[PDB]
Amino acid sequence: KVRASVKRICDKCKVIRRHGRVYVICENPKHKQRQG
Amino acid sequence: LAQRLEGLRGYLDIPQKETRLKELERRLEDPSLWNDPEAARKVSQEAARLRRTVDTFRSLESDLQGLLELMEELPAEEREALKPELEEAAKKLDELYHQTLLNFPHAEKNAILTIQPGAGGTEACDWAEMLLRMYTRFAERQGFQVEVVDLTPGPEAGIDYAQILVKGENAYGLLSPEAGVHRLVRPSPFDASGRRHTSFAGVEVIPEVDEEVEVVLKPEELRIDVMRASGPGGQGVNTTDSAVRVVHLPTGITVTCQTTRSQIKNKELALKILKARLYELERKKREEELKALRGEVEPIEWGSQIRSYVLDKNYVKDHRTGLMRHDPENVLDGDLMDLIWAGLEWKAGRR
Amino acid sequence: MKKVVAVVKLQLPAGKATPAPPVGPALGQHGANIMEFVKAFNAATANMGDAIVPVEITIYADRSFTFVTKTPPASYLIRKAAGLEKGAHKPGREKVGRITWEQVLEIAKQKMPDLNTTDLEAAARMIAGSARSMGVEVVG
RNA sequence: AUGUCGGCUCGUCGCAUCCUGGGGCUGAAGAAGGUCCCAAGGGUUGGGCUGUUCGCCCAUUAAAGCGGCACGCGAGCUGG
RNA sequence: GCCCGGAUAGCUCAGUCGGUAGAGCAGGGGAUUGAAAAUCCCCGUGUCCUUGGUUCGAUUCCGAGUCCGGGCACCA
Ligand SMILES: [Mg+2]
Ligand SMILES: [Mg+2]
Ligand SMILES: [Mg+2]
Ligand SMILES: [Mg+2]
Ligand SMILES: [Mg+2]
Ligand SMILES: [Mg+2]
Ligand SMILES: [Mg+2]
Ligand SMILES: [Mg+2]
Ligand SMILES: [Mg+2]
Ligand SMILES: [Mg+2]
Ligand SMILES: [Mg+2]
Ligand SMILES: [Mg+2]
Ligand SMILES: [Mg+2]
Ligand SMILES: [Mg+2]
Ligand SMILES: [Mg+2]
Ligand SMILES: [Mg+2]
Ligand SMILES: [Mg+2]
Ligand SMILES: [Mg+2]
Ligand SMILES: [Mg+2]
Ligand SMILES: [Zn+2]
Repeated sequence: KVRASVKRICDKCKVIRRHGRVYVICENPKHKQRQG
Repeated sequence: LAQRLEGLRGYLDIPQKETRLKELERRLEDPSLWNDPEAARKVSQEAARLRRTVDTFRSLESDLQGLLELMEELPAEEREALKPELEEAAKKLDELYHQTLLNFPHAEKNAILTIQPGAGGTEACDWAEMLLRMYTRFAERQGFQVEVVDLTPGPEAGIDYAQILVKGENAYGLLSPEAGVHRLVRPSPFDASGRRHTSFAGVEVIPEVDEEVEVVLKPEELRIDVMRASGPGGQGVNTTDSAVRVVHLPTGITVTCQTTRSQIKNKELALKILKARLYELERKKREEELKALRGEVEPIEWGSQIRSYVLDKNYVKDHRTGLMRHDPENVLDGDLMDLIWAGLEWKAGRR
Repeated sequence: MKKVVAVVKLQLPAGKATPAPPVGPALGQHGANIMEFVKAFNAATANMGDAIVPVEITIYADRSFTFVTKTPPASYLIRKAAGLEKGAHKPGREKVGRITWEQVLEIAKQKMPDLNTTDLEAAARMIAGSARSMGVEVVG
């Protein structure tokens, strides 16, 4: 969810960068990552 | 043993329960929660293996004179084709029968018999010593490393205590039914007029298990507060958190310490105590467990025996099962493999 | 490997067959007869032999089926070919038993009607490999 | 000569949030929870024991938060 | 934590300038006894705690270490 190292966990997960913040979106919500 | 093994296994019972397995098995009733599936086939194999049992029986029954032709014809092959399926058979005959008995928790461990002389004072102290030589020789010739723990040679005769290790496999599972009271009737070699008196004894048996001693406590396992100590000290005692307090959350046991002026050395002494008092609750439960492994019986007085031994009427009546041999002398020297199986059969019966 | 409609392949032994463990629910779950199969099966097993016939059965609403029989797994013909009970646990190094460049060819003949490679060297190959598949080196 | 613990009185600031307001996950059915995020506006009880801070306990509560202020506050008090 | 004193047979303990090793007890084999005790002959086993060093050699003389025994840890 929220952390320092936001990486990938699928073959299905984009490294979206919105609002200076590096988020991470995947099909399954368990992979919804943000950085903080 | 060999001819009888069958019956007492659910010989006719199991072969009816067997299809009860597959019974509810088929028809996948919304196979949700996983449960019988596990003990589904494993319990099944048991079944049709009573045939492998009647095949190694038939192959070993059709073997009674399965050499009447080998008593008339020695060289051939039409007589050496079922044999490589007959040597292996006399093997499973024993297997599927003693692998149905020893079928319980931890038996393959090295055992630890203990002999304490019941009533009869000195007689019992001797009868005890005899019961010692017994299992010893037995386990000895039985291919078992026997290590002598204790031997307290009592007052006038015999012993008062004895404890020995039984190094081997299923040693416990074997010398397990022995655990219990053993009576002895014969004229007292000690009594004056060689009169006839009865002797009693206690023989406990347990598996070797614990070898190490670890008692480390994770930080989260506890809690540590710190406050201003109570006592002498002027400005000091007043403005310092020298007083510690370790609390072990699980047990709830807590320890406090203001021994020295150092919050630090006080945590130290603190835990030092905490540990000490934790092993005490660790050994208090470390034995209320292993002691409930002795049994729930044996008052070691009269009428508690589970197999008596007589010598002026040569026999040995096992009260537990009912069995009664006529060779006390042989039993007391090794002969046990007979009553050990039976002893189990009786027991394992209820599990 | 033809058409598909709730099919369910599975291997079976000699005449022995019906125990729920191997089969039983194996086809009874997809609604079918353990009856019209327990015997219907031993109608062709008793005829060809008594080993292990890979029979894949298809199913329809009429609890119907089309149990197509094939040659025993190339893993069987290779075993007895050297007298081995089990496989070998960890292959690639321990050759519990072994087979010859010919003994392999024999079997190849026995399964060539199932494969898709007429040639007898082509077939024998995907067999000689079946050795490295269970620790049974090829003699050659 | 910069009066030292706790209590009382008076507070105020922080957020690393105990309630209450929002929100993402969940091994979230629902009601309940768990974990992380946002968010101090306002709230955060009465007692038994001990000089106690700290704790334990009784009876509750939405919750009975953790700190900084010369471990705030003795030219404001107490003085166990 | 500091500073003293320890560890030697199965238990409790001596011992030497550096070569050696002991006592009482328990324990084993015998003897009286009807049978035990007591008593009476015969007995033996030890790295002298660990690990370094000095010496030609260390139980022994020094460094260190572990466990146990004492004594102190005070002014605020
Ligand atoms: Mg006694
Ligand atoms: Mg004792
Ligand atoms: Mg003072
Ligand atoms: Mg201070
Ligand atoms: Mg002034
Ligand atoms: Mg926040
Ligand atoms: Mg809910
Ligand atoms: Mg009050
Ligand atoms: Mg009071
Ligand atoms: Mg405050
Ligand atoms: Mg103050
Ligand atoms: Mg005063
Ligand atoms: Mg006063
Ligand atoms: Mg000593
Ligand atoms: Mg000498
Ligand atoms: Mg002496
Ligand atoms: Mg003697
Ligand atoms: Mg004697
Ligand atoms: Mg000696
Ligand atoms: Zn992903």
